[PDB]
Amino acid sequence: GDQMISHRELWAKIANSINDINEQYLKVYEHAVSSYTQMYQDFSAVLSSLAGWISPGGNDGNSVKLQVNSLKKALEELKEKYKDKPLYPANNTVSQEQANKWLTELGGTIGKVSQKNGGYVVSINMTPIDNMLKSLDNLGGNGEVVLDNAKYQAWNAGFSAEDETMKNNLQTLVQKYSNANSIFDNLVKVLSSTISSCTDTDKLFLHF
Repeated sequence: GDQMISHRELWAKIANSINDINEQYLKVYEHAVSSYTQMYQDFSAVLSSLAGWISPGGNDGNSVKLQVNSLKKALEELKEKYKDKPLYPANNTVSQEQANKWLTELGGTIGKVSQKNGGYVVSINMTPIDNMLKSLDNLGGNGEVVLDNAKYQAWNAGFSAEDETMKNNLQTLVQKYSNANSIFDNLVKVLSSTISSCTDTDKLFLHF
């Protein structure tokens, strides 16, 4: 907030401030947001398929026929595709201590701390998908099961629940990203006044 250093150092620190945010805030969140988005976008593709996976067989209530295997197969391909996909860092490693930090800063439910090797990373939490598969596994024989209305709805409730858990974390990401912009903005705002005070402060010193 003053060091009575050249305007050269001030304009330099300012420029540096933009680089910091861009890499630690924007990029950091543009990845987590993109990563999660891509995944949920793959899950939404499953939902579209889910519609053609349900049919009647009452007779009738209407008892619902569900292609358990078909849904299980799709669901286990999604978790696979994003099983180890990381949210942070985008393309590097970190200390399990700093990895646990980031996770506790954007919630904790959204991602899961893990180690690849060379360090640690905060990967996507595949719990929602797991609970989904556990629910389907509990359904019964494969790869086609028929459940009365009460049973179907009860299941759909659980299923739908999981969906929203991801739908939520998805929106949250957008938050943690906008927050990064805030902190970065707060930075440049005071950094600027700093440079100027140095300038006016500097001028008095120059003036002295």
